[PDB]
Amino acid sequence: KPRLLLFSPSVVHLGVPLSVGVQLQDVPRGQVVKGSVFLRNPSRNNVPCSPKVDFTLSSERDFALLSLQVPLKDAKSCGLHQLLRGPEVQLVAHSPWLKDSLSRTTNIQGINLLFSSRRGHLFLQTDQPIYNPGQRVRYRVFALDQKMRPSTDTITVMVENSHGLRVRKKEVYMPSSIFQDDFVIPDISEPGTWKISARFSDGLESNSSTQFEVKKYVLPNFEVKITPGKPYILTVPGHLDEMQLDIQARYIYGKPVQGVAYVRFGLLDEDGKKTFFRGLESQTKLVNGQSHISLSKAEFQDALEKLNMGITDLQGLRLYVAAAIIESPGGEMEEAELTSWYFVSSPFSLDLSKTKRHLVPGAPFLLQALVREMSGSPASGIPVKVSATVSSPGSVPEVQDIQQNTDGSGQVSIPIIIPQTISELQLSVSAGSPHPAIARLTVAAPPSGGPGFLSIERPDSRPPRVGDTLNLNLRAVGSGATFSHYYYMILSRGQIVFMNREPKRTLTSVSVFVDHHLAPSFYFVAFYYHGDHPVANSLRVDVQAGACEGKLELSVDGAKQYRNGESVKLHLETDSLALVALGALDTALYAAGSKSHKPLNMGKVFEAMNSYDLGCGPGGGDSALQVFQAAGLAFSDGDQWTLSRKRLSCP
Amino acid sequence: LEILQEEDLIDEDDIPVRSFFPENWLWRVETVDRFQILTLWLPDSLTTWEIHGLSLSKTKGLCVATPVQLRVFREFHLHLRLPMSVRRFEQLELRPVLYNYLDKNLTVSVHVSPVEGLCLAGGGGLAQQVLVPAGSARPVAFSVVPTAAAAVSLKVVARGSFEFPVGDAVSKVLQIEKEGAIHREELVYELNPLDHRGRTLEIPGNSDPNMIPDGDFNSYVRVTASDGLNVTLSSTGRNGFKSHALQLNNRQIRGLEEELQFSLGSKINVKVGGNSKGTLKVLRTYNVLDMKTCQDLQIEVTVKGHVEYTMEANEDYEDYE
Amino acid sequence: SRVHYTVCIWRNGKVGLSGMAIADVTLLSGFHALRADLEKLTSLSDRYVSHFETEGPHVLLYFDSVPTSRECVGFEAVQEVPVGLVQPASATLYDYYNPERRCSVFYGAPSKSRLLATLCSAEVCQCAEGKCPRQRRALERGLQDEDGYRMKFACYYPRVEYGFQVKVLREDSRAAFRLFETKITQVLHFTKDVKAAANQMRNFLVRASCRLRLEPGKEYLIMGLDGATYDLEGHPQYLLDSNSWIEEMPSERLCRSTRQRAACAQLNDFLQEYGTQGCQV
Amino acid sequence: SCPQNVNISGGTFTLSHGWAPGSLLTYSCPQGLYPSPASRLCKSSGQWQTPKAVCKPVRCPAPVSFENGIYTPRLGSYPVGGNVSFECEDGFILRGSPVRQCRPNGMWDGETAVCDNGAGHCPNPGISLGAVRTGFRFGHGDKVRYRCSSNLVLTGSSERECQGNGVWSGTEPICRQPYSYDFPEDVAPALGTSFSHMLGGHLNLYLLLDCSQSVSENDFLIFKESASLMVDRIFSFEINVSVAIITFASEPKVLMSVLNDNSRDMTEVISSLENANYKDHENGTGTNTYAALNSVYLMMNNQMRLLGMETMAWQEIRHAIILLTDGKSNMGGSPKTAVDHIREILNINQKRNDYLDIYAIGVGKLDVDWRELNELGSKKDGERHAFILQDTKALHQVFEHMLDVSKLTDTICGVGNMSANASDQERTPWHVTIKPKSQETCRGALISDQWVLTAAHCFRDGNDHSLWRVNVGDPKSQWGKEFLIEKAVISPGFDVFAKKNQGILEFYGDDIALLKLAQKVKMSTHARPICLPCTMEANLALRRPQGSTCRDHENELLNKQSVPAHFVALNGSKLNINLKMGVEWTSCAEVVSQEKTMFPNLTDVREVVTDQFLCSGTQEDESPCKGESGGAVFLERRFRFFQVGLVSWGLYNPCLRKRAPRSKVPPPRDFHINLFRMQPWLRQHLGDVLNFLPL
Ligand SMILES: *[C@@H]1O[C@H](CO)[C@@H](O)[C@H](O)[C@H]1NC(C)=O
Ligand SMILES: *[C@@H]1O[C@H](CO)[C@@H](O)[C@H](O)[C@H]1NC(C)=O
Ligand SMILES: *[C@@H]1O[C@H](CO)[C@@H](O)[C@H](O)[C@H]1NC(C)=O
Ligand SMILES: [Mg+2]
Repeated sequence: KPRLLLFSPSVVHLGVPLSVGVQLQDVPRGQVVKGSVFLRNPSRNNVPCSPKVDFTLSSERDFALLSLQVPLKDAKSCGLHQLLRGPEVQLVAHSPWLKDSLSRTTNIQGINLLFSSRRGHLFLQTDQPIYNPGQRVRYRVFALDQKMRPSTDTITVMVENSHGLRVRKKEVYMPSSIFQDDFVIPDISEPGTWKISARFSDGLESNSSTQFEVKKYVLPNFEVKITPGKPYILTVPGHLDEMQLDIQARYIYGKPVQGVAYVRFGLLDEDGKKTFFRGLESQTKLVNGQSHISLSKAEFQDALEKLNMGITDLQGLRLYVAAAIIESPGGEMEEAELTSWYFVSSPFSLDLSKTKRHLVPGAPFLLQALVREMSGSPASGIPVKVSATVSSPGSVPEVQDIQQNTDGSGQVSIPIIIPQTISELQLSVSAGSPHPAIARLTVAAPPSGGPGFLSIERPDSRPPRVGDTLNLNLRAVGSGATFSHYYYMILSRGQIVFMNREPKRTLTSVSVFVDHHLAPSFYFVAFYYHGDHPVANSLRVDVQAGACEGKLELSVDGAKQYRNGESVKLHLETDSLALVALGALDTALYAAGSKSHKPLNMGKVFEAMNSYDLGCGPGGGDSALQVFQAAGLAFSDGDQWTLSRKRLSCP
Repeated sequence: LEILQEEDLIDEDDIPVRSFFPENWLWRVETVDRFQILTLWLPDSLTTWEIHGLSLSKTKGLCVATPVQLRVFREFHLHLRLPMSVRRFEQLELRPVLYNYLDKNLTVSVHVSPVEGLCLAGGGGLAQQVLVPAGSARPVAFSVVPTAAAAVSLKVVARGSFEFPVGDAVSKVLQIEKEGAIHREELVYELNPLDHRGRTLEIPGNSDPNMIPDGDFNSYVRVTASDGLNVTLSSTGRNGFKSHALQLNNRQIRGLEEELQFSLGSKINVKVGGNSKGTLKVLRTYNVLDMKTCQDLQIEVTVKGHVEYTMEANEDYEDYE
Repeated sequence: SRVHYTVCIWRNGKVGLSGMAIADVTLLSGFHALRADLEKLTSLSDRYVSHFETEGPHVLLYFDSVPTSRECVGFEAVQEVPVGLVQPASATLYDYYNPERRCSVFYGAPSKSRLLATLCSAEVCQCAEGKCPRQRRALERGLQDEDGYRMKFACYYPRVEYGFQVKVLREDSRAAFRLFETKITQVLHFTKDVKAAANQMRNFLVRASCRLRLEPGKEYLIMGLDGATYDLEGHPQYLLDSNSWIEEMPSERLCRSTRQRAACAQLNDFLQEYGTQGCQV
Repeated sequence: SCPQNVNISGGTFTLSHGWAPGSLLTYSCPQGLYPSPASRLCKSSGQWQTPKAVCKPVRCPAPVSFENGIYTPRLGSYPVGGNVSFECEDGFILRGSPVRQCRPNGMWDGETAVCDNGAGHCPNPGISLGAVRTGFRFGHGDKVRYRCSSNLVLTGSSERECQGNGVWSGTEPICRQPYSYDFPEDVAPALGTSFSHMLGGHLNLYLLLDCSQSVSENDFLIFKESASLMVDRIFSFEINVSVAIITFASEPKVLMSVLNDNSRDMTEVISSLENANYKDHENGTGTNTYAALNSVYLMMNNQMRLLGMETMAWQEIRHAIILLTDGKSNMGGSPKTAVDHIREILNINQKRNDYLDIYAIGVGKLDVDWRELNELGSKKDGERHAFILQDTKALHQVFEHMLDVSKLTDTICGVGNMSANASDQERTPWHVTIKPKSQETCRGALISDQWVLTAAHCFRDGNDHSLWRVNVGDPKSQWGKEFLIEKAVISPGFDVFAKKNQGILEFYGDDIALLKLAQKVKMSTHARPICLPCTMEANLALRRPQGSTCRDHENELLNKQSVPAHFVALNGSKLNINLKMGVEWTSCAEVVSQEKTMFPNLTDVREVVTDQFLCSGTQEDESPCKGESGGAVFLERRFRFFQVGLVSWGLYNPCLRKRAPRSKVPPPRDFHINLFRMQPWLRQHLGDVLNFLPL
C-alpha cells in the first residue's frame, strides 16, 4: 500500500542542475522518511556520479523538489565518458524505508535516463549574409547558460567552407561572454554556403551554427519584387481563378526605377525541374516603377495544351515566374524569381496538431484547429464545420454537428461532448466555403475497466500572456473519492520547475503563474491515485506574445531622410548594464543574395528555449506511463516504471 | 551647331568626393548603462541601412531589438558601378550613371581624372558633355584599358554649369588583377598509412610553361578525414623552409576534412601517419594566357554617318605650328 | 546631324541557346534614337523585333528569332551635344532565359577604331591615345628659325629625353600603328636607352589614323618623350605623338634653294651644338 | 614686346630678361599657396606661353583608403590648417599620430596612422595618406605595391617586401605633390639621425655640388658654404672619415680624391673647397649627374684596386653620398644606372645595406622634380633621404643644425658585434654577472656607465650591498673586471612572500633592482650599456622624430602579437625567445594554473602573473635558468639592442653549456618583468642619468 514516487526529466544534461521530484503515499500520519538521491553508472560500476542530496518528508509534507547537481568532474571520473553503445545513466533514490515498510529485497528504487552533454544557449551572427571571394569576414558568438544569463565557460569555434572542410578553429575563454574574430575568405573560393560552428569546450553535443553565403557578385543598385495578386491558385474543376502579378522594382534608396521588365512563365514541380511556356513571355515598360501583368484564360489553356497537360493534373506543381528587369537608360540588370505560387484545391489549410489525443470518456473533447490561409497569415472570422460520430458504445452511433467561427489568428476551440463507454471517435473538420479544406482524424478510447481517469479543463482557450495567471480545473472521473489530494507539476525547458499539492474538493481549480521563463511552451502534468493504480493526464499550454525579460530599443532622431556624410544620433535604451552588440547592414546585400536570410530576432531565441523541450505531442495518454512519457519524465513507484525513451526525437 | 559651354562650369575643387563605400559598418560592441547616445558618421553610399541590435546583460538575460531602417539620399549623384572582373590589358567600359531627381534641366560635364596605369580616351584630360533631363537619368560611357597591374584610384567627376550649381564626384579604388585568367591544378593522392609504401610520398614540383610571371601562386591542401592521419608537409622554399602539420582526426569524428593555406614556391613533401583511407588534394592556382565574343551568340553594330566632335577631340594637324 | 545605325545579330551554337534574345545597344555620348524609325521597324509583319524601348543613349530591342544567317536591321539617330571625346561605345546581347549567358561587342564611331589604340610589345603596353605628330616644317617652308624654336622645344617644354637623327629604312603597318624602321645617324641626347649609338636600328611607330608620313630613304631629326615598349628585341621602341619634334633633315637640293640656306644651316648648327655640348642649362 | 597682363592674384612675379622674346617669367605666391602656372614663356614676341594665373590655395592629400578603421572628418582634400582624426575599430592598436594637422608645405605631421592586430609576421606597413596598397597579406616574403592617386608623385619605395627580420624592405612611401616642399625643421632631425647611423671602422663621404647655368653664382656659393660647415662638423666627431669634393657640370670635374691621403685633414679639405669657382665650370653648363656618379664609381674602384678584393681594411669602409643639386639632370643618361653600378660593385644586400647611403638634397623652386631625387637617394625603413628646400637659405639653415647632437651628454648604447667569430661579451657588451652574498650567480645589463639593472629576487640574504660584486666585460681578460657597489635600490613593492596568505608561496611582482657601481665603467668593445627604451638615447637609436612618446616606443618595439627576443645564457651564448602580447599573452600565461610546487592554492592566474610580466616559452623557445635571472631580455632593431625586460622566474628550469627540455606537465614557461610597466620607478631613480621621453 505505501509507495514512494520518483520524478525526473527523461533526459539529463551534464553540467547543469537536474530537478528530481519525490512523493510519498499511504504513509502514517506520524511516520517520517529519510534518505538520499543520486545518480550512478549504468551497471558498469556502482560509483555515485552525483553528490548525495538528502530529502526529508512526512505525511503533512509529502512532496519536495530537489535541485540535484551533476558536476562534470564526477561524471567524467565515475565513467559517463566510457560507456558502450548508447548513452544511458541511472538515477536512484536510496533510503532504509523500503526495507522497513514494504519489506522489499533492496532499498534501491530508480529510473533509466539518457544522458546528453548538450547545455547552454549559443548564438552567433556574422558580418554580412553574403560576401565576395577574397573578402574579410567578421563574426562573434555569445555564450549563455540555461537561463540566458551570460556565461564564462570556455568555447571552441570552428569554420567550415563550402564543401564542408574545416578552415579554422579557435579555443577561446569568455571574460565577457562575447568573442569577436575575423578571417579572410580565400580568393579562389567558389560560390557556396559556408558554416561557422561554436561549441562549449566540455559540451560535445552543444554545437550551434549559422551559415553565410559566398558568391561572386557586385552590389546591386535596385531590387525587384514580384507580388502575386493572391498567393494561391484555385484549380477546382468548376472554375479557375485569374492569375495576375504586380511586378515592382524600386531603387533601394526609395525612388522607383524607370526601365522595362522581361517576364518568363513556366511550371515548376516539387523536385525543382521547371518547364517554361514557349511563348506567352511578357515584356512591358515600367510605369511609376510598377508593371501589372496577368495570365489570361485562353493563353494559359493553350500553354498547357502545348505541353500536353490537363487542368486536373495540376496538383502540387507551381507557376514559376521569373523577371529580369533592365534599368533604362542605366543598362543595369537585376533578376527576381517567384516560386511561392501554389496550385491549391482550397484557399485554406487546417492544422490539427493542437487537438489533444486519447481524451477521457465522460469529459468534453477539446477539438482545436488552426485555420491558416494557404501560404499566408492566419485567417479570422472563417467558419468551421465539424462532424463528430461517436462510435457504438452498445447502441447506434450518433452524429454531433457543431459550428463555430475562428475567434482570431485561426484559433477555434470546439468543445464537443463525449458520452461514457465510447468505443472510438471519428472527426471530420471542414473549414471554408466554397471549396473547403478537409481534415479528418480518428481517436481511439482508453481501455475499458481502467482504475479511473483525470480530466483537465481549461476555461480560457486563449493563450496566456506573459505574467498572466492561468487557472485549470481538475476532475476525477469513473472512480470513488478514496484519495484525498492530487499532485501536479509544471515542466519548462525539460526541467521540473514547480511541484504542489491541492486538496480534493468540488469544482476545484489550480492556479499556475505564467512566468517569463516558462514561455513559449510549458507542460502541465497532473495525477492522483486510485488505490495503488496511478492515473494521469498532461495538458500542453503554449504562451505567445513573447518579449524580452528586459528591453532594447533602437531609435533614430528625426525622420529617416538623411544625406550622405552627415551625423546620426542613434539612441540606445535598455533597463540594465548590457553588452549591447550593434551592426549596420546595407540593404542591397539582401537583394543580391539568392536566398534571403532572415536576421536574428526573438523567434529564433524563443525557439532556442523550445529546443530543450522533451515534449511529445499536445500531451495526453491512455495510461499514466504514457502521459508521463509524452510529457518527458521518468516515473518509478516501486512496482511499475516507464522505460527510458528510445530516442530524443520521439516520433 | 550645337551650343557648348566651356569653363563656365563649377571649379571642381568644391565638389565633395564620395569614397567610403562599406558594405557593413558599426560593428562595435558597447556597454550601455540604461542610456547611451551614439554620434555615428554616415557612409557616402546611397542605400538604406538596416541597423541591427542585440542585448546581453547580466541581470535581464537577452533581448534582440527591432532593426531600424535609415535612409540616405542626395537627389543628384553620379552612381558608378565598377565591373565585377577587370583584367590588366583588357578593355573595359566604365558606366557612370547620372540620376537627376530635381525638377529642372541640368547640363553637366563628366570626366575621369587622368591617372597613371590607366589608358583612357585622349589621355583622360578631355571632358564628356552630357545633359540630364529633370526626373530622369543619363549614362555616360568611359573606355579604359588598364595597364597598371595593381590597384589604382580613379575619381570620376560631374560638373554642372554655374547657372545651376550641382555636381558629384566618386573615387573608388579599382583593383586590377594580373594578366591572363586563373588556372586550377588539383593533384589527388589517396592516403593509406597502413601500407608502409605510402608512409612517405613526394609531390612533383610545378613547372608549367604557360604560367604567367607574378602568378600569385597559392597552394591550399584539402585532406579528408574519412576512415587518424598526422600528415605533415615539409617543403624547401625560396621564401624559406616552412612545414605545417595537420592532425585531421583530432581523436574525434564530425566532418573533419581539413583545409589549410600552405605557401610554397616549387617543392613539397608528405609524411603520413595514423590509420585511415584519407585523400590529399594540393590545389595550385596560377595565371595563364587563354581565350574565351560568345560561341553561341554574336553581335556586331556598324555605324555610318557624320558625328561632330568638340574641337578638342580631333586628332589631326593644327596646320599652323 | 543625323547618323544611321545598324545593329546586327545572329547565333552560331544552335544548341546551347534557349531561344529568344535581348538586344541592348548604347548609342554614342550625344545621341538618342528616333522613335519614329523604331516604330516603323516594329510595325512591319517581319519586324524581327517584337518590342523596343528607347530613351536617350540607351536602345532596347527584343529579338524573338535569332537565326544562323546574318539577318539584321538598322535605325537612325540624332545628335543633341557634340561627342565630348573620341571613344568606342558598347553593344550587348543578353539571352532571354539565361541572361548570365551574355556577351558584349565594342563598336566604334562611323570612322574611328573599335578599341582604344595602345602599343603592346613584350609584356607591357603604352597608352597610344593622344595627339597627332606635327611634322614640323620650317626650312622647307622658308621660315627662319626664331628664338631657337627647336632648342626651346628641347630644353624648356616639352623637355626632350631622347633625340636622334634617323634615316628611315622602311615603312610598314602593324596592327593600328605604321612602323618606320630606321637607322640612327647620330645620338644628340638620351635619358634611357644607354646603349644608343649610330648605325643602330630603332622602331618608330605612329597611329595609322593620323596622316604623318616618313618617306623611306630620307633623314629626319626625331626628339620627344621616351617610351617603355622595348620592341620585344631589346632596343627601346619609341612612339610618335604630341610633345615629339619631327623635322626633315636638309637634302642636297632643298637647302641649296635661296630662301632655305639660312634655315638649313641654322638647323645643322643646332644639330652639332646640341649633340656635342647639350642643353647648356 | 610681350603683353604686360601677367599679374597673379594674391602674389607677385619676376622676369629674367624683361619683356624681350625668350624671357622666362617666374610666378611667386605666399606660403600656403601655389603658383599656377608656375612659369611662362615670352615666345618669339608671341603670346605669353604656358606649360589666367591664380595663387590657388594649398590643398593636401586625403586618405584614399584607411583599412580596418575610420577617419573623421571626411573631405576630398583637406585645406591648410585642417585636422583629421584616426581612431579605428576594437582589437586593433593604433600606431602613429591619431591627430594630423596638415602643414602649409603640403605634408601632414606625425607618422602615418595605422592599426595592426599583430597576427601578420611583419607589422602593418599601412596606407599613407594619398596612396593605395595592393596585397593585404603580411606573411614572411610577401610583397605590397603602392600607387599614388590624382596628380601626386610617389616618393619612397614603390614596392616593399616583408623580410625575415620583421622589417619591410625599403622606406615608407609618401605620395607628394609637384609643388610640395620640405621645411628645414622637419628634415634636420632626419638628416642628423641618418648620418648618426652612417657614423655608427672608417667612413667614406662624397659631396656632390651643382654648378650648371641653372644654379646661380650665389646659389653655388651657399652650396659651398653648406658643404664647408658639413665637413667641419664631420671632422669634429673624431671619427675615421675621409671626405671628397666633386662639383659636376655637363662634364664632371673632381676637386678632391679619397685615394689621396689628404682628405683626412680639415684645413686641406676646406682650402680645396674654397678654391672652387663658378668660372672653371663655364666650359659646359649642363647637369650630367650620371657623370658625377660615374666619377664616384671610378673613385671607389680605384680604392678597390689599391686596398684589395678581400682585405678587412676595405670591408669596414662605409659610403655616404650627398648631392646638392637642383634636380635637372639633362645629359649623360639616367643617374639611376650609375647607382645600380655602385650597388652591384659594393656588394650591397640586406646586410651590407648599412654601408651605402645616398642623400639627394634638391634645391630650387621652379625646375625641381621629385622623381630624380627619390630614385637617386637611398630608400631605408624609418628614414628619409630625398629632400627639397625652396631656397639655399633653407639649405644653410638645415645644415647648420643638422648635427645638433647634445654636447658631452654621450651615453651611447645598444652597439654590439654581430659576427659569429666575435667573443660572447663583445656580441653582448651590456651583459654582466652579479655575485650576492648567497654565493649564487645572477645576471644583469649595463644601462649606463655606472648603473646596472637586474632582478630583485637575486638578493635573498638582504640589502647589504657592500658584500655584493659585479663583473662587466673587459677587453684585457675574459674573466671581466670586478667592481664594488656604491648603493643598491630594490623596488619597494618587491616581496616574494607578499601573497603567502592566499597559498601562493612566491610572488615576483616588482622584481626589479637598480645597482650603482663604485667606479665608472670604461666604455669599450666588451663594456657598453644597452639602450633602455623610452628615452632620447633609444629614440635616436630607433630612427624616430623628436616628439616621440613612451607609448610610441611600446608600439614600435613590441609591435607584434609574437615578437622575437633574446636573452644571454650562463655560458654567454645568445638564446632565442618569442614574446607573446595582446590576445596571445593570456593563453601564454594561463599555464600557471597547472603548476604543482609554486602555487598549491591558486584560483586566479592574474594574481601570480600580472600585466608587469612579458610571457614566452612556447614553440621551441629556450627557457632561462635560475642563474640567468636578472639578465636582459632584449630585441634587435636597426642594428641596435634594446632591453624590453629581464628574466624574473619560470615554470621549468632546464639547468636543474648543458640543457634539457621535457614533454609533460607542466610545459616550460617563462616570465620577464616588462620594463615599460616600471617606468615611474626608473624615472625616479634614473632621471638625472638618462633623458626620459614624455610618457
Ligand atoms: C550539431 O551537430 C550535429 C552533427 O553534425 C548536427 O546533426 C546537428 O544539427 C547540430 N546541431 C545544431 C546545428 O543545432
Ligand atoms: C526641361 O526640359 C524639358 C525637355 O526638353 C522641357 O520640356 C522642360 O520645359 C524643361 N524645364 C523644366 C523646368 O522642366
Ligand atoms: C599523431 O600525433 C600525436 C601527437 O600528440 C600522437 O600522440 C598520435 O599518436 C599520432 N597519431 C596516431 C594515429 O598515431
Ligand atoms: Mg642645371
